[PDB]
Amino acid sequence: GAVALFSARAVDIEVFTTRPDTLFGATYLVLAPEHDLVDELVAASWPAGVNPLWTYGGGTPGEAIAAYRRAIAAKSDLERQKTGVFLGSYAINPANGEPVPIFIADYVLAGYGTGAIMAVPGHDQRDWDFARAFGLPIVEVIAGGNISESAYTGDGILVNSDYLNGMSVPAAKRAIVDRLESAGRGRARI
Ligand SMILES: CCOc1cccc2c1[B@-]1(O[C@@H]3[C@H](O1)[C@@H](COP(=O)([O-])[O-])O[C@H]3n1cnc3c(N)ncnc31)O[C@@H]2CN
Repeated sequence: GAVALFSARAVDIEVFTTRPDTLFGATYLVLAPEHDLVDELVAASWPAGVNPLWTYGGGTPGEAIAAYRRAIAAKSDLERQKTGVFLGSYAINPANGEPVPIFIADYVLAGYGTGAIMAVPGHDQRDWDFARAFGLPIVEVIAGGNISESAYTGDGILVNSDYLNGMSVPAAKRAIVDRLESAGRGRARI
């Protein structure tokens, strides 16, 4: 795997991924609801024209995050075995320099990895399900499947990924970690 940093657009969010090769397909970030950085990253107001599905029916991001934390406490083991809320803020994808929205969602566990993920709906079914429910971008970076039907999780050839294009998944993993290390923004990790 790898750890990588995403800068807040307006603070670094460290993610753990077993698919660093898919970085050019990371279209949003998800933090555990209990993640220490959430309160820091919560915007004062919603952006104009925000998708209502993203707001949990809250008037402000802070109210929505408080309500989400309170609501998920009413879940039992039954429910725990896709919902979430936009923080109103963005991080920068270090591969493409693009802003990506930051969410909390209870599908991300606080005490595992770094407690935060990069979301790649094209290639992780959990992220595909979330993106379909919320109306988030789904981008193909590994050719081999059909992202309109389901996340493609297998080996393939890199597309839409600049200096990774044409590489196999194993080659792209090595190349992107090299790039992250040269930039000081990530590391390979067991
Ligand atoms: C397992 C397939 O993962 C895939 C497959 C395709 C693409 C990806 C990933 B992967 O999601 C992260 C991390 O890598 C992966 C680490 O899981 P393992 O090995 O520790 O069991 O799980 C996800 N993960 C990491 N931390 C957490 C967490 N705290 N809570 C929930 N899921 C997490 O990154 C990309 C975008 N999602």
